[PDB]
Amino acid sequence: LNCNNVNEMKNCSFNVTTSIRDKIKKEYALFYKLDVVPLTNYRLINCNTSVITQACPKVSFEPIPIHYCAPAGFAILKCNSKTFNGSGPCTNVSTVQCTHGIRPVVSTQLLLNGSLAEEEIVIRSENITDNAKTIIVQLNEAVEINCTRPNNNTRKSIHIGPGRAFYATGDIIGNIRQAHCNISKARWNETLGQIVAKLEEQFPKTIIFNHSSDPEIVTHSFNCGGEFFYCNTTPLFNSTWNNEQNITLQCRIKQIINMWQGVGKAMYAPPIRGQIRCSSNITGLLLTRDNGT
Amino acid sequence: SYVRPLSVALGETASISCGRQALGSRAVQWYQHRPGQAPILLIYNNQDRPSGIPERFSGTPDINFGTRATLTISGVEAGDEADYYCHMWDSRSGFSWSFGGATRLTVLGQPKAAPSVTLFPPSSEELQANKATLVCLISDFYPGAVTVAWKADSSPVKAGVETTTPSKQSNNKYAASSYLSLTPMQWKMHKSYSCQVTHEGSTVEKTVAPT
Amino acid sequence: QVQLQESGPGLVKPSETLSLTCTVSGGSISNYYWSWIRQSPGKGLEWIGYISDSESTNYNPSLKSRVIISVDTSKNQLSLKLNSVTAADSAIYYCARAQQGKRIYGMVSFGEFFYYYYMDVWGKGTTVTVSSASTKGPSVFPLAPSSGTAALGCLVKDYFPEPVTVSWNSGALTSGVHTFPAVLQSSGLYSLSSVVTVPSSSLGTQTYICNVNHKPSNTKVDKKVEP
Ligand SMILES: *[C@@H]1O[C@H](CO)[C@@H](O[C@@H]2O[C@H](CO)[C@@H](O[C@@H]3O[C@H](CO[C@H]4O[C@H](CO[C@H]5O[C@H](CO)[C@@H](O)[C@H](O)[C@@H]5O[C@H]5O[C@H](CO)[C@@H](O)[C@H](O)[C@@H]5O)[C@@H](O)[C@H](O[C@H]5O[C@H](CO)[C@@H](O)[C@H](O)[C@@H]5O)[C@@H]4O)[C@@H](O)[C@H](O[C@H]4O[C@H](CO)[C@@H](O)[C@H](O)[C@@H]4O[C@H]4O[C@H](CO)[C@@H](O)[C@H](O)[C@@H]4O[C@H]4O[C@H](CO)[C@@H](O)[C@H](O)[C@@H]4O)[C@@H]3O)[C@H](O)[C@H]2NC(C)=O)[C@H](O)[C@H]1NC(C)=O
Ligand SMILES: *[C@@H]1O[C@H](CO)[C@@H](O[C@@H]2O[C@H](CO)[C@@H](O)[C@H](O)[C@H]2NC(C)=O)[C@H](O)[C@H]1NC(C)=O
Ligand SMILES: *[C@@H]1O[C@H](CO)[C@@H](O[C@@H]2O[C@H](CO)[C@@H](O)[C@H](O)[C@H]2NC(C)=O)[C@H](O)[C@H]1NC(C)=O
Ligand SMILES: *[C@@H]1O[C@H](CO)[C@@H](O)[C@H](O)[C@H]1NC(C)=O
Ligand SMILES: *[C@@H]1O[C@H](CO)[C@@H](O)[C@H](O)[C@H]1NC(C)=O
Ligand SMILES: *[C@@H]1O[C@H](CO)[C@@H](O)[C@H](O)[C@H]1NC(C)=O
Ligand SMILES: *[C@@H]1O[C@H](CO)[C@@H](O)[C@H](O)[C@H]1NC(C)=O
Ligand SMILES: *[C@@H]1O[C@H](CO)[C@@H](O)[C@H](O)[C@H]1NC(C)=O
Ligand SMILES: *[C@@H]1O[C@H](CO)[C@@H](O)[C@H](O)[C@H]1NC(C)=O
Ligand SMILES: *[C@@H]1O[C@H](CO)[C@@H](O)[C@H](O)[C@H]1NC(C)=O
Ligand SMILES: *[C@@H]1O[C@H](CO)[C@@H](O)[C@H](O)[C@H]1NC(C)=O
Ligand SMILES: *[C@@H]1O[C@H](CO)[C@@H](O)[C@H](O)[C@H]1NC(C)=O
Ligand SMILES: *[C@@H]1O[C@H](CO)[C@@H](O)[C@H](O)[C@H]1NC(C)=O
Ligand SMILES: *[C@@H]1O[C@H](CO)[C@@H](O)[C@H](O)[C@H]1NC(C)=O
Ligand SMILES: *[C@@H]1O[C@H](CO)[C@@H](O)[C@H](O)[C@H]1NC(C)=O
Repeated sequence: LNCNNVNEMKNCSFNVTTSIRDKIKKEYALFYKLDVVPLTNYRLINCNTSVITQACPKVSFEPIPIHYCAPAGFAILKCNSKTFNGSGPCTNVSTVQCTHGIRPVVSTQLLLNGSLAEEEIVIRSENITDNAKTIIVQLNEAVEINCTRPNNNTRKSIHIGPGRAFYATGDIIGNIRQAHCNISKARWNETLGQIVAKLEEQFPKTIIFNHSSDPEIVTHSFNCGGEFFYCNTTPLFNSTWNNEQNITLQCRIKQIINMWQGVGKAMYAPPIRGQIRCSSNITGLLLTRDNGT
Repeated sequence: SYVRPLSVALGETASISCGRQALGSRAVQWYQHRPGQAPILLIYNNQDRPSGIPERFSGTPDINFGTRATLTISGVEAGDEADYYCHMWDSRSGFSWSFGGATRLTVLGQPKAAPSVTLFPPSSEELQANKATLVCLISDFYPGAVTVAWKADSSPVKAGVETTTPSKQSNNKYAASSYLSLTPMQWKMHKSYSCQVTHEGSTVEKTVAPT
Repeated sequence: QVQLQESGPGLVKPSETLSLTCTVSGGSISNYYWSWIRQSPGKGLEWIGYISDSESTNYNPSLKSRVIISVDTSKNQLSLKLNSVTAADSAIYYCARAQQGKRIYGMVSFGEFFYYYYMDVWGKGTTVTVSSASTKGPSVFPLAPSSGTAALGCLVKDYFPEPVTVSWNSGALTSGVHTFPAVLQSSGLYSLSSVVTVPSSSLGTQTYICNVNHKPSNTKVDKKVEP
């Protein structure tokens, strides 16, 4: 690819075979820097790793309530106890044919559109005294998150084969802006304080929040409108607790989302036309503990 | 820069469209520059104007992207004939050192007046200095386009005469000069000298003799 | 309020520093932006450059390697020094006050704004002519009338370079005054002609004198007018 810049995503061009196998065209399109690597001439990030299949531009990524049922002659057992920590014996048990409405929200660092808790916020872990064990927090009152890609991008259809139509990003109409999110400084402060509360019921000492130790794990990554954001969440967890204002993160965007198994294939999220803006409830959280603090 | 012509009628509403439409959010400036004269800031922010500009100078804002920038001049007058520059500032394009192309406004259908020709003979001093000069003066005509004809007695001259290109005035009419350089003997050997100024379709005559 | 006035040689030779200055009236020199703009015949307006209240330099890249816009805050004076001038540089030079605007379209923190500049008050204009030809003073020859109303004037013959100023009775007589545009004669010198329409009663005798001034020649002359 022969890539330029804009001001970030590149502006590339490339010879590609067409619907006729011996006729060559040179198309242009934009590719986020994460979706390309230098060899200036460029290429796609995966070409030395795995096959990539463009997701059909008609299947949606919408988290839908999935109800898990056990076969006839089996049973699923609930636990209605409004303070039930991870494991142990539950005293308010009930039986159900199917689970409630589950949304397969494939998220990272901040759980989205999940099931809240009743009464107070709970925190779960296996051996909380073992630091190499994740901590799954559950909030009792969602704190609003609002994300958007304000760029008014376009979608160009590129015929590179009989019926094989690749959808690329044409250009940006209007202002070039930044993909980001928003949460309330007040609501995330009192909610961070609630999380600080029960970080003492299993500890003593002082609580410190700090940034994360490919970028999928380092940032709040999720799906908004159909494009995968990667919001640098350092403006979220950088506070030490003894005993208006919108928090906005800097989200990048990716179109090539590899898989998590062991060197196989990848995907290409086709571009979304117009602007994108979604609103979600961050109801969970995945922490990780690592002197005197 | 090159010129872009425009013609509105006196009392109408001009719609001067910018020649370099914006790609992003814009902050467009409008300058009224009369040739050989200080420019006048018409509109700085996309619609904001300075102190001392009539309300009839309206500039379109950029609330919803897509609406191009157009300068609107309602109730055009005579003095509104000038150049207009579109200084475009948008997020995408870089630094706009260059003003607009230009849009010269020419108001049509204005009251046609006739010139006031005034011819002065050669001065006493310069005649003693061995040189002559007839100064055919023209002022307050419209439209500003005249042809000057010099007659030595009854015969035309054409040799040794300069003439100004018509220039505008404060009262929006035009004015131009016309100098005929004679030798001091030619000026005396002739009985009379005339100056024919043919404005529109009428010629005016102002003659002088050496007495 | 604030006004401006330039003052330059009016004529500079090729391959030389076209110096210039501009003093402001009624406003501080170090709390605004100042721009310089020229306009040749046949071309449009051209933005030279501009200096900030921080004394920051930024010139039009067209001629960036030539210009240098200085400023001395002891007075309200700031200069401009073009060099290696050529014939295409003959233009009227203006002195205007620029002001800074911040056009915000997204988030002020990510950098989603741009800075635009607008000139709201302008100087009057200093004509500049570049040519190896030497400077020349004019010569005034009166023009007398010959009787209700009548007209008289002064012929400013063969000068170089533009412009000349012509008052009447040092500035007293200002009604009916009508100075005419010059005439570039083939000899390379301009020619002006002022004229004043005067009541026929004042012919005898309300003294009339035209005050001619040509800056590139350090000349100031007067001349009576009478039949
Ligand atoms: C997620 O979280 C994010 C982070 O928290 C959050 O980010 C925010 O995003 C939004 C949108 O994405 C951003 O909103 C924009 O804000 C811009 C800035 O607006 C501010 O500043 C202007 C100008 O301020 C100067 O001028 C005023 C007077 O005019 C002075 O009083 C000021 O002191 C100041 O002057 C000093 O500073 C200048 C520097 O700029 C110096 O140059 C100067 O010398 C002085 O020193 C103010 O007018 C604004 O006031 C408005 O807001 C207050 C509350 O504070 C309200 O009372 C009221 O509603 C006011 O209107 C504000 O303070 C805006 O420019 C921008 O809106 C313009 O642009 C868009 C597109 O770009 C247009 O569609 C829109 O119509 C606006 O255009 C108008 O204005 C421009 C410029 O003036 C004109 O050129 C244009 O023609 C048009 O004019 C028309 O409308 C005018 C009214 O707007 C009217 O006056 C005209 O007559 C004409 O009709 C947009 O609103 C926001 O900045 C982000 N926040 C941050 C912190 O970055 C995000 O929202 C969250 N949510 C998400 C992402 O979902
Ligand atoms: C991306 O680059 C392409 C070129 O590969 C640009 O397309 C050209 O744009 C110019 C104007 O900027 C036109 O004059 C050309 O005709 C265009 N060429 C083709 C083949 O379309 C495109 O504008 C660039 N877009 C961005 C957002 O940078
Ligand atoms: C969390 O749930 C909300 C509400 O269902 C989702 O917002 C929807 O987003 C889709 C596509 O982005 C739109 O078609 C719907 O209209 C939206 N619903 C509402 C009520 O606005 C949001 O996308 C979900 N978040 C995640 C990460 O899946
Ligand atoms: C496409 O092939 C031609 C062959 O001459 C080459 O010149 C051109 O650079 C190629 N395009 C790209 C984007 O490499
Ligand atoms: C592919 O190339 C990238 C260069 O960006 C490199 O980091 C990666 O290790 C390479 N993978 C393989 C399997 O060669
Ligand atoms: C069991 O839990 C449900 C919901 O959490 C509650 O409504 C009910 O009162 C509880 N019953 C007992 C016996 O704890
Ligand atoms: C987000 O806010 C409240 C729950 O506190 C609710 O009105 C809304 O449905 C929530 N959205 C979800 C759960 O997707
Ligand atoms: C949950 O409570 C039981 C006792 O009711 C306890 O044994 C278990 O360790 C608790 N789980 C955690 C993660 O603390
Ligand atoms: C938890 O981990 C610590 C060491 O990190 C270990 O000593 C302890 O036995 C573990 N407890 C349980 C219940 O696994
Ligand atoms: C986005 O761009 C399209 C042009 O392709 C335009 O029709 C539409 O109004 C724009 N929308 C926004 C919100 O800018
Ligand atoms: C998020 O957006 C929703 C709807 O636009 C709004 O009700 C809520 O207050 C917003 N919250 C934050 C933190 O931006
Ligand atoms: C966060 O981690 C960095 C990396 O070592 C460290 O320098 C910093 O002190 C930490 N911040 C807090 C508040 O613990
Ligand atoms: C996240 O943002 C902080 C500043 O807000 C910056 O220092 C840090 O490098 C960013 N993290 C990444 C992974 O870019
Ligand atoms: C942590 O990051 C946030 C970003 O919103 C910032 O407001 C806060 O000052 C930072 N904490 C520091 C610098 O101690
Ligand atoms: C926070 O974001 C919401 C989302 O639209 C917006 O309405 C509100 O004005 C923002 N508040 C601040 C202080 O930026």
